[PDB]
Amino acid sequence: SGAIYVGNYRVVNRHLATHNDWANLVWEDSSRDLLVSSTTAQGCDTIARCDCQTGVYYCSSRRKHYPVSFSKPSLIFVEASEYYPARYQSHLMLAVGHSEPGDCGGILRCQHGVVGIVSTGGNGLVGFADVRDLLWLDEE
Ligand SMILES: CNC(=O)c1cnc(C)s1
Ligand SMILES: [Zn+2]
Repeated sequence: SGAIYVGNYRVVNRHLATHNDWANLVWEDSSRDLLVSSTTAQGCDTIARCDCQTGVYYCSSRRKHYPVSFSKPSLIFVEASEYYPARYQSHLMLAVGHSEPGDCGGILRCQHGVVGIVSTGGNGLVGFADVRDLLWLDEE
């Protein structure tokens, strides 16, 4: 589990979105495994705007932050997990690292701020849904 809290927005894995998230929907994309909802209090995270390929991600299934190199966002075939089938997912970044289903929501961060959240994994590759293209998260 986990979210990004940027201004009055809440960024979560679409598959982990709550009823309240869907009842306060700003934007959602199944292909990206992303859903954004409204908040009342302002959030403490800042979004990276950058093409960084190095950063650090939180891995709840290890209680550890790991430094990783990661691929630029792209359309990758993801095998089946507990929450999705063997399908394709867009705006995905992969690193070599440990990931389990409950690690989804863990932040990936670079020197510029939050890059993305754990979304996919399999055979020692953790996948992150990118948010750095969501400029609209910075305004209104
Ligand atoms: C977010 N990571 C995962 O849910 C997975 C890692 N390995 C799998 C077979 S599913
Ligand atoms: Zn960066």
